[PDB]
Amino acid sequence: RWGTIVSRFKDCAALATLGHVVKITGLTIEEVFTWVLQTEVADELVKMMKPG
RNA sequence: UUUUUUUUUUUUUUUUUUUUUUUUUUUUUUUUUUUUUUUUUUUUUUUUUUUUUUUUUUUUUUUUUUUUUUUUUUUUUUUUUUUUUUUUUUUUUUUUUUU
Repeated sequence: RWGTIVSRFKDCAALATLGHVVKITGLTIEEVFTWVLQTEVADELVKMMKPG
């Protein structure tokens, strides 16, 4: 698995960004989504939260 | 084009640890890096006290003149051929951006 780890979650850095900002603040995920105050960021989050 | 911790094998997280220990203390004594004795200006022969003086003197003044380290005369941008006056310009362009 040395060398092959860079294949996992390739070109998917925004999910890791969301996880890091959830863990580094101590807030729940709903509060992290609540504290967003821009329409562009909210639209990207909505497009990133496709259910299936 | 695609990407976007010059992050990541999994584990881990004191550049901690045999055990025992803790004045880079200690033989016992001792405790002026004091002392023969007796002395105590790194004073003194007696004289003496301007590292003063022959006398005379006293601008490290002076021949007499003189007194811009001025001057042929003419002059007075260390200006000028005329023309000119971004040490601008082919056209097109205008992140020393980009699969």
